[PDB]
Amino acid sequence: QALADTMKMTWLMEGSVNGHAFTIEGEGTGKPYEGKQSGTFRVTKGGPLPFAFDIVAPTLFKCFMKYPADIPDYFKLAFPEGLTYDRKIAFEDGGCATATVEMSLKGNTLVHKTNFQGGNFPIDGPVMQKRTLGWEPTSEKMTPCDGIIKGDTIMYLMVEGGKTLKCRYENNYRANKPVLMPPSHFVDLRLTRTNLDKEGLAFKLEEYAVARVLEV
Amino acid sequence: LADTMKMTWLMEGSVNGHAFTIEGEGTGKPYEGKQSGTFRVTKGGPLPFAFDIVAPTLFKCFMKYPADIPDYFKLAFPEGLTYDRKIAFEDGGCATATVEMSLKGNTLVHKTNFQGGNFPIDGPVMQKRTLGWEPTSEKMTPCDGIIKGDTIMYLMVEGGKTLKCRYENNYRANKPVLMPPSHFVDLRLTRTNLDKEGLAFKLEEYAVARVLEV
Repeated sequence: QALADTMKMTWLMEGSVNGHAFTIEGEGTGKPYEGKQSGTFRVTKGGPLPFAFDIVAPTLFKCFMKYPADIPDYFKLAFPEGLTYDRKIAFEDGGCATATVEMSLKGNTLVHKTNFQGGNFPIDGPVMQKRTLGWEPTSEKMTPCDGIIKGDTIMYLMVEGGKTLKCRYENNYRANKPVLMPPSHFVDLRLTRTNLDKEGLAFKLEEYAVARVLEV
Repeated sequence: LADTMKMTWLMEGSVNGHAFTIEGEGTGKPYEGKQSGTFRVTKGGPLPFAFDIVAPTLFKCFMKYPADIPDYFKLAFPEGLTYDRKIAFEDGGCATATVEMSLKGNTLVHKTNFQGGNFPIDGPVMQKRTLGWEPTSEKMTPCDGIIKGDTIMYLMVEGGKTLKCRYENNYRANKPVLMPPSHFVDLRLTRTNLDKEGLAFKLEEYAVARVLEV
């Protein structure tokens, strides 16, 4: 196994949203084969953020998924060499972002590095007014194509006052020269945000993700 | 709805300025989530575009639901349900459709107006190089008495290629009904050609609901 039953992780995310630069650093622990992970994050530059931390939380780790033995796990098979992915994030109100993530392995630690560029968020929208309340669970479609996995998801961001904001993710997960691909499948996931202060400089995230094929 | 129902379809529209009409008749088992129909292009045929782009718009009351999840689409009957749909292909082809589903005796009546445009002249849709839709799962999200349907579906293309499509659906029951929680509906839609000219087709679908266990 390139990945052990328990792994440590680190995150470094740099970017800008509506021209506001920021840096987030994190450390965590996860169980790759159980599909569980958690981490503690700090906004080390540009905090308190003028935008909802929720917009970067799903971009803060695809090798943490529970797969049945009869479905190849592209994200773990990518290790030890690692995986890089690009991501398009599009909200229904015109807010958008593009991110590039590199996942690498250093001993017992999985290293996650991201550059996140966001723009066109409405000034009075829930993201810039920080009126969000975490993401509703959803299912990511995983479609193999030309040695990459295309991830496609519709995810709703919860908003204060019983409202929601729809978001579409288009992900392209690229391992180096893969020779085994899974069939098309889905990965169900729940991402929970825990605030660690009142100011918005520290957060904890937890995720559970599990793969399945449709029975149709 | 009875265990077995008859259905009729009337779809009128235009794609890249080309007008067409499709009529169909079929039978299904609403509670088993199974349906099939035979379709004929009665005006504007042979179509200059792939029949596959209208096939997912040709019937939400045919879904297998477990007893502990309310079935919005069946609870909408006998009053019926109307929905709007946005269809967006990754190459810029797009369509908007409005579907009215009604009940008249033992027959479910499906009426659609489908407007499509901006399909690339050399793309798989206008070159009729498609091979049916890959199965997928539709997200169903209740919102103020309606169900928002959201799906990413891949259309198979000759030569081992695909064309991604996004559907954004708004299902509106004609009378308020008990609402389900957010869930997904897995489905497989199969097309079978009934002729060589492209005037007749058979479609079949199996759809089954699931709540996530996360």
